[PDB]
Amino acid sequence: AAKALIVYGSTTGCTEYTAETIARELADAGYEVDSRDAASVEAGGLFEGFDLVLLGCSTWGDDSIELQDDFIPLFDSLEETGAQGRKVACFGCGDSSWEYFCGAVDAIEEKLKNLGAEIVQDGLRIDGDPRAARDDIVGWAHDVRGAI
Ligand SMILES: Cc1cc2nc3c(=O)[nH]c(=O)nc-3n(C[C@H](O)[C@H](O)[C@H](O)COP(=O)(O)O)c2cc1C
Repeated sequence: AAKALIVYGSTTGCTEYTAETIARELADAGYEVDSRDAASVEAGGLFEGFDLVLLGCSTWGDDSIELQDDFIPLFDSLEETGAQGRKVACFGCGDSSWEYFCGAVDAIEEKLKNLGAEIVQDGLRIDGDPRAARDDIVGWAHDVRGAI
């Protein structure tokens, strides 16, 4: 009955597997889940019709914090997605060898807050292998549902 959208930007598959794991948790709890690669979406009205939106994005950049490339157009047009009043939470893969660990998650959360979204949980930051972190991912999904 409640509808969740998960949109992920992933280049090596880490954030995509994380998104799949979240989608299964939410669907087992009774949500209808639509999980979309950011490469396939357009920003205008993207969040319309959804009760919960989860945004996943890995972090990149040779010497600066950059978002995963398929997520950049969505971030640049986040003001047109329908985020005002929307229950959101963010997740992403990264590598703690880097100073700005999952820094894309911070950038997306900051812009969502300016846009009036309701961030329902602190962002999930996956370091290294996501299958190794599966219990952390499922637990975070449970906590997001519990904060609605
Ligand atoms: C050039 C480069 C820069 C990166 N910069 C960061 C970074 O600043 N912070 C971070 O947490 N991870 C950084 N990473 C690591 C990745 O985000 C990590 O490999 C991640 O697992 C990719 O997730 P994805 O498969 O979902 O795209 C960097 C990786 C590369 C190759």
